[PDB]
Amino acid sequence: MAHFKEYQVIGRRLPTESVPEPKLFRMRIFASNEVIAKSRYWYFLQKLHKVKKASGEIVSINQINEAHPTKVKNFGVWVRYDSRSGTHNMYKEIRDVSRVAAVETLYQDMAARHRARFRSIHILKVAEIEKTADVKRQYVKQFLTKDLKFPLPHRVQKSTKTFSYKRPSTFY
Amino acid sequence: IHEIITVGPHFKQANNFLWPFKLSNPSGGWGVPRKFKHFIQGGSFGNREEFINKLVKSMN
Amino acid sequence: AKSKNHTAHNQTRKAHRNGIKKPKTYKYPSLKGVDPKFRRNHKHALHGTAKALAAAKK
Amino acid sequence: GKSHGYRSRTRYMFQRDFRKHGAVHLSTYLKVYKVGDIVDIKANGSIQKGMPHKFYQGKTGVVYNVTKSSVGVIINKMVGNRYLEKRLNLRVEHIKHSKCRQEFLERVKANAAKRAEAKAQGVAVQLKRQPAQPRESRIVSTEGNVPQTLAPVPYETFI
Amino acid sequence: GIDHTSKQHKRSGHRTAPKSDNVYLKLLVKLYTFLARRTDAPFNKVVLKALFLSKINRPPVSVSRIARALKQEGAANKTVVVVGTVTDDARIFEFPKTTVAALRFTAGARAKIVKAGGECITLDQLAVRAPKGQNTLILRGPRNSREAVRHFGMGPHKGKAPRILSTGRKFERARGRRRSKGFKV
Amino acid sequence: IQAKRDAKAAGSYYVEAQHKLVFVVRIKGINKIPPKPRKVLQLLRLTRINSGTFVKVTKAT
RNA sequence: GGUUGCGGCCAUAUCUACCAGAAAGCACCGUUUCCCGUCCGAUCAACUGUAGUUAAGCUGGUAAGAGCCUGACCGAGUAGUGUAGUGGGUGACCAUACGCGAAACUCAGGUGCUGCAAUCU
RNA sequence: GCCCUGAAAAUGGAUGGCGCUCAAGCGUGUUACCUAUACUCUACCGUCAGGGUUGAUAUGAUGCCCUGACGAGUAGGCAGG
RNA sequence: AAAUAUGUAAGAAGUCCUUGUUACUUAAUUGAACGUGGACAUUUGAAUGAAGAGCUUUUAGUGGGCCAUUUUUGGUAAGCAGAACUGGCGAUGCGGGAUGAACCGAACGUAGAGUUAAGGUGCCGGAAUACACGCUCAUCAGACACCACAAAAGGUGUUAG
RNA sequence: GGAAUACUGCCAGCUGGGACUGAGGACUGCGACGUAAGUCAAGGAUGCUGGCAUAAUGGUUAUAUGCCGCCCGUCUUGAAA
RNA sequence: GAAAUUGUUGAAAGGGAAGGGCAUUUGAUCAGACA
Ligand SMILES: [Mg+2]
Ligand SMILES: [Mg+2]
Ligand SMILES: [Mg+2]
Ligand SMILES: [Mg+2]
Ligand SMILES: [Mg+2]
Ligand SMILES: [Mg+2]
Ligand SMILES: [Mg+2]
Ligand SMILES: [Mg+2]
Ligand SMILES: [Mg+2]
Ligand SMILES: [Mg+2]
Ligand SMILES: [Mg+2]
Ligand SMILES: [Mg+2]
Ligand SMILES: [Mg+2]
Ligand SMILES: [Mg+2]
Ligand SMILES: [Mg+2]
Ligand SMILES: [Mg+2]
Ligand SMILES: [Mg+2]
Ligand SMILES: [Mg+2]
Ligand SMILES: [Mg+2]
Ligand SMILES: [Mg+2]
Ligand SMILES: [Mg+2]
Ligand SMILES: [Mg+2]
Ligand SMILES: [Mg+2]
Ligand SMILES: [Mg+2]
Ligand SMILES: [Mg+2]
Ligand SMILES: [Mg+2]
Ligand SMILES: [Mg+2]
Ligand SMILES: [Mg+2]
Ligand SMILES: [Mg+2]
Ligand SMILES: [Mg+2]
Ligand SMILES: [Mg+2]
Ligand SMILES: [Mg+2]
Ligand SMILES: [Mg+2]
Ligand SMILES: [Mg+2]
Ligand SMILES: [Mg+2]
Ligand SMILES: [Mg+2]
Ligand SMILES: [Mg+2]
Ligand SMILES: [Mg+2]
Ligand SMILES: [Mg+2]
Ligand SMILES: [Mg+2]
Ligand SMILES: [Mg+2]
Ligand SMILES: [Mg+2]
Ligand SMILES: [Mg+2]
Ligand SMILES: [Mg+2]
Ligand SMILES: [Mg+2]
Ligand SMILES: [Mg+2]
Ligand SMILES: [Mg+2]
Ligand SMILES: [Mg+2]
Ligand SMILES: [Mg+2]
Ligand SMILES: [Mg+2]
Ligand SMILES: [Mg+2]
Ligand SMILES: [Mg+2]
Ligand SMILES: [Mg+2]
Ligand SMILES: [Mg+2]
Ligand SMILES: [Mg+2]
Ligand SMILES: [Mg+2]
Ligand SMILES: [Mg+2]
Ligand SMILES: [Mg+2]
Ligand SMILES: [Mg+2]
Ligand SMILES: [Mg+2]
Ligand SMILES: [Mg+2]
Ligand SMILES: [Mg+2]
Repeated sequence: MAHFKEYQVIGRRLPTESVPEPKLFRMRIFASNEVIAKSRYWYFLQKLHKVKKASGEIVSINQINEAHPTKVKNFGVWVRYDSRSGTHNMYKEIRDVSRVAAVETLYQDMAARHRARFRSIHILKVAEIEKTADVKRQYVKQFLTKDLKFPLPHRVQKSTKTFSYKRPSTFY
Repeated sequence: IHEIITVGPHFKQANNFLWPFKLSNPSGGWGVPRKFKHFIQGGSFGNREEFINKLVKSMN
Repeated sequence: AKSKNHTAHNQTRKAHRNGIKKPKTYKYPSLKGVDPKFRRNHKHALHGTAKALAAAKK
Repeated sequence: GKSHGYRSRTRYMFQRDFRKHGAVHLSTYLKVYKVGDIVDIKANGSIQKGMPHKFYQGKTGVVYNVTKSSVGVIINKMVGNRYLEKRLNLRVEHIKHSKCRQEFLERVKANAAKRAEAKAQGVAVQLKRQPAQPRESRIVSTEGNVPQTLAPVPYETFI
Repeated sequence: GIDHTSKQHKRSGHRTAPKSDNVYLKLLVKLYTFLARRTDAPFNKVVLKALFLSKINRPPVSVSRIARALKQEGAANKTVVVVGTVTDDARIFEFPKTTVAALRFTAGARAKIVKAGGECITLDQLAVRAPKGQNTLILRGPRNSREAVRHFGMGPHKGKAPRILSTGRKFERARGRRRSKGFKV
Repeated sequence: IQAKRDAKAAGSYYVEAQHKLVFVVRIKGINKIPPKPRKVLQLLRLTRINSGTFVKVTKAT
């Protein structure tokens, strides 16, 4: 939907005469601008309580920045989503260096593997797999082995003139 | 201008006094592949809140 | 040969070309279709308030 | 072939209301109409005399005549690109006064008061109505009310 | 492109000159175009348009319609302006004095007028005697007494006089004109 | 600015008043428009594309 | 407060079952000469207010009562729906965007209000 | 999910054609870039409109001057030539 | 019992005060209607707009229509037949969908500069053989709405659950 | 603990390259800078220099080239048919 | 003594029609203006 941001969003039902100061609910929305993020917020509240935008108010909207943006992390991700023929709950694991980076590539995976567009996906939970061997997925696990090393074989220097006079080489 | 921005007591008269502005197209572009969806859906229409300033400015 | 039967397609475009003219309104409508006993008395009524409003500029 | 009589299509329109059949309550006859009153028109299916044709069902108009057991109502009916003036003879069972003006009358004598009440005071009136204004700033406290975080749910069935 | 809210290039539909081609009229108009530009007086603006008026819109004002307008309370010394022609009315016996200012006075009219010591005045004379139109009484002819309007509005229950040549019974007076011949209008 | 901080100080949230003024741009061409919006685009004086006007905000606008 | 005569709204007034009602009023109740009506003085009409009674009408109160009435972020922001897109899908159909938004359900609370006139421990 | 089977018609033949396979294919994201009789600014034509100006002793008063908006078109109307 | 759609009202032709007229009407100088005299101005009674409003006369062409989304009837269906609202084609070129009455974008005076739409940028052809993450290998692969179709059913090919 | 930076936004901050246009034709207006006299980029281009004074620039025409372009009339929902 | 249509002469173009629009090369041709 773009390059993502994270957002504490906080709204409440409108105060009434018999009910001044109503209850206050938070969501952490994953979206690209604040405008979308408020919209998503209402989207999910109407799918949980008895409010709608008209009858409610947004109280606050604050972007949450990564804790340690320069630390590799192993993420567990949880997602409700819709296929062509019915809806499905899912768990994947993404390994990156921020919740925002992660949620980005999530959506790219859903797109690619299950043809799932942004509308068709609920993030359910995103949280940091702390102690390893709570990492459950091979394609991630693979990167935790100790003293990890690998080549990057058959390399491709991207040319800049239409002709070349050598005959290239993929050594690396 | 003060009368506009502060939505004054004489805002009807004030505002209407101005001929509907005539902007050019934005100079960057719309920043969207397709204009006629909502802002929130990656289109251009509807309320886009403070983000109207970036546009109008591109079109001014 | 059959041919189209009926439609109102386009009919409101036309009505709007030249209006839907609001009803138009007057102070003092007609007494048309108003009870005859009423009108009859009312007449003689008015005649009087007329007559005595003439005696005002005597 | 088609059919198009005076009450055609009026199946539910002239029906009676649930558990509301029978005698018409007597207040319907102790109401009093003068010329110039605005009334609303609803046919009473029991009372078959003096009935409004279905078109004026739901319509509202001005009393222009008063007679023994009925009133004459004028209605502007639009036909073609234009209104004409139809006047109806309606029995008093198919007519009720209109509250469409009560707010106005209410508002006027309401107005005429704070109008004087503030004239005899120190000018400063303001008595046009105004549309709903967007609400003002305000501060919301957290005391006794920390925000309860929510998140979307997973998919279930229960059937 | 523009959602046009209103028809484009509409003419105002009001006359701008006389459709007349008579110099003298053309001249009078010269006067009052000048007079109405430069004198902020309403009377001149009114008179100027009236010159553009065509024959129909200039119905004759009679000398007897004139005398009545002077019988107007407090209006016996004002000078009647008529942007048309004035005609004689044999039906009034004791026509008054005053001053009539018109385009044309029929012979009988001007006679009757002067016979009681009045005065007949071309409008340009009226102009110099009273630029701002001070103390004028503009009278208008009965536009809708033309025979042609009798027939305008024709249709059923309208009461309006057929466009009909040779009349009498036997001329559209049967079916559709009476409850005993089919029906009535 | 200091309201927003002063409430943050108190743990309370500061919600600024709803905006009162907006600025509108007709972003769509002239044709194939349905009647009721078509009128409103007029009444708001946006009768040609990329033209813009100010709107005071209340329910009735 | 009760009761009666006339009522307005017309079940929060109805329905079922039990119980209770001072005083006044109503009531039931006595009678068949008379006006009056019937197959039948039951109904209807007349007469007494005298010979009898709260049994019933009537009024109230009881019931995890039936019905009915009110309410709620109970269900449900559900169903449905006005707007949008060169959104998804072979189709059937379906998501999304800016709006409007039920009915059943469930739970709680109630079970006549009151106008004019006369009367009454 | 993509792919493969299910999958049969007549002149030779069509993702528009060539051709493309970590695509020049499918899903998705980010920028940039190309160009409509549209939009913005300007000149010019014309149409409609609102102002100004009969003051001689030179040349159009239907004129002269200032200003603003607008311009699709069958059948059909009108106008000026 | 909705949503959409739909009648009326939001003032000077308004709100009050005093008390004439009549053959209607009342037990009644009761009332009904129409008045006379008086009290209150533009925050005079919501919004937005208004290249103004109103009115009159006369006359052309037309009176085969068709298409789209949505509502919808008949029919197994139809590029079939028939209705509802709006938008269109007809009557209209211009840019896009190679092509094409009706789709998308946008409606045309003669022109310069600029910017865009919808649609595109390997080469045909103006414009990144751009960046990025996955998926896919087809001995009849696939490749952009309207649109020029494919289904049940299957696969120990492969991907994620 | 005390910084920096990103990001979003503001400046009636300064400043470079490039492209099209130069309508108007005395004066008049609103300003700006000056202590001042003055001056100005403030109600639409001027200054300086050079070239040809010709087929140089320009029209017309034929052809070549890039892109584009179906037969007109008519009836018709619909014609290049 | 027009046109259709034809002979000659001159110029030019022509890989399954010709003619047209915008634009400029080239050739041919011509105005105006310089002073
Ligand atoms: Mg964090
Ligand atoms: Mg820029
Ligand atoms: Mg650019
Ligand atoms: Mg740039
Ligand atoms: Mg695109
Ligand atoms: Mg700009
Ligand atoms: Mg047919
Ligand atoms: Mg027909
Ligand atoms: Mg039928
Ligand atoms: Mg009953
Ligand atoms: Mg009968
Ligand atoms: Mg005659
Ligand atoms: Mg006559
Ligand atoms: Mg506005
Ligand atoms: Mg007792
Ligand atoms: Mg007997
Ligand atoms: Mg008995
Ligand atoms: Mg009895
Ligand atoms: Mg008992
Ligand atoms: Mg009883
Ligand atoms: Mg119960
Ligand atoms: Mg809907
Ligand atoms: Mg679809
Ligand atoms: Mg559903
Ligand atoms: Mg294929
Ligand atoms: Mg391609
Ligand atoms: Mg791609
Ligand atoms: Mg680039
Ligand atoms: Mg152009
Ligand atoms: Mg034209
Ligand atoms: Mg036009
Ligand atoms: Mg409405
Ligand atoms: Mg309406
Ligand atoms: Mg208003
Ligand atoms: Mg206005
Ligand atoms: Mg105007
Ligand atoms: Mg006609
Ligand atoms: Mg006709
Ligand atoms: Mg006809
Ligand atoms: Mg359409
Ligand atoms: Mg046709
Ligand atoms: Mg078109
Ligand atoms: Mg094209
Ligand atoms: Mg195609
Ligand atoms: Mg569209
Ligand atoms: Mg090619
Ligand atoms: Mg290229
Ligand atoms: Mg599709
Ligand atoms: Mg399958
Ligand atoms: Mg599989
Ligand atoms: Mg110049
Ligand atoms: Mg010049
Ligand atoms: Mg020469
Ligand atoms: Mg030379
Ligand atoms: Mg040649
Ligand atoms: Mg040529
Ligand atoms: Mg071609
Ligand atoms: Mg033909
Ligand atoms: Mg045919
Ligand atoms: Mg043809
Ligand atoms: Mg010869
Ligand atoms: Mg050429």
